[PDB]
Amino acid sequence: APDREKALELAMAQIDKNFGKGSVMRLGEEVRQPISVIPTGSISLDVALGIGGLPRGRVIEIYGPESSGKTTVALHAVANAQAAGGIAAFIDAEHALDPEYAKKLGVDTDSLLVSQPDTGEQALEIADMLVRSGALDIIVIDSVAALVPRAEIEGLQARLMSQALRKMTGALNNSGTTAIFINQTGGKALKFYASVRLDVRRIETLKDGTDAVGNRTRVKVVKNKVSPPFKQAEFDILYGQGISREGSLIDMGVEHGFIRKSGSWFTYEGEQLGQGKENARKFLLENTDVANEIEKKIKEKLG
Ligand SMILES: Nc1ncnc2c1ncn2[C@@H]1O[C@H](COP(=O)(O)OP(=O)(O)O)[C@@H](O)[C@H]1O
Repeated sequence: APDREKALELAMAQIDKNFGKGSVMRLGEEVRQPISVIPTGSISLDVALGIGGLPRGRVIEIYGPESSGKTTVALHAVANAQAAGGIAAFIDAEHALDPEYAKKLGVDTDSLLVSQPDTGEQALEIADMLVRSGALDIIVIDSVAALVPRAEIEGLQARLMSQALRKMTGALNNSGTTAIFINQTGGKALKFYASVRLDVRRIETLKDGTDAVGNRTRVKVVKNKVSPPFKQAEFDILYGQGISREGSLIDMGVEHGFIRKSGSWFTYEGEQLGQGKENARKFLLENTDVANEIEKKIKEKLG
């Protein structure tokens, strides 16, 4: 009975040694637990990431059809690792950032390092030597696609990446700076260097009695080298306001039973919150105490 597995692990064990950590996993393991991670503003996605947030030191890829949430998740990423001392750098190539928004989310823009490169090449160096300073915690490159090499501006892209990614995946691992890339093209590279790959797509248009409060987004963790992959999460994005914390709690809060649905009436053990997800949201919105409790308990029911 044991000889079988008693060898799988001897093997499986040397596999890690020779190649890494998450080289060979059990989609069922609760395994590991690092003390470095950046929340993403979605408890739903954090437990989905398996480590409660984006691993620091790794390269992260977040792709999906336009207007489905990538950058929103990224700005929060920033918001967090920034509220926690470290600073973030944003290498712009799309030229479509809205600070008033990045701000609401929680970014301290006035102290955010933005760079508007000219070549896709110049961009990866500014991003390279910048990460080497060992100062940035998180850096985000907006659009793996908008990174044209000098030639085209004056095949070579997926090389530009290949090149840059090797020379850059290195430092990152020393530096400890986690890096984010937004996609929709030069793939291959990133599709491998990535330690984590999030697939973000929009599932519904959040109706709010009126016409719309936001969008229900779904993320699928297609690649996870820091824990088991394939787990997925969904959350809401309120038009110009961001990933609804609270709303993320109702859902997580009932899919774990700390919140009961007695027929559209969300109740938190005994006492009611409201009637209609958006109403209970409201309750949670203006009730931080109770809120933090669910989060707290939700957070203790998992890790
Ligand atoms: N400045 C803004 N004002 C209002 N809503 C915004 C703003 N920026 C982003 N959003 C919301 O984010 C959604 C798309 O996410 P981002 O805008 O994250 O796109 P990606 O999904 O990054 O293209 C939009 O449909 C919208 O609901």
